[PDB]
Amino acid sequence: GCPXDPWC
Repeated sequence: GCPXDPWC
C-alpha cells in the first residue's frame, strides 16, 4: 500500500 495509508 502507501506510507501512512495502507488502505490507499
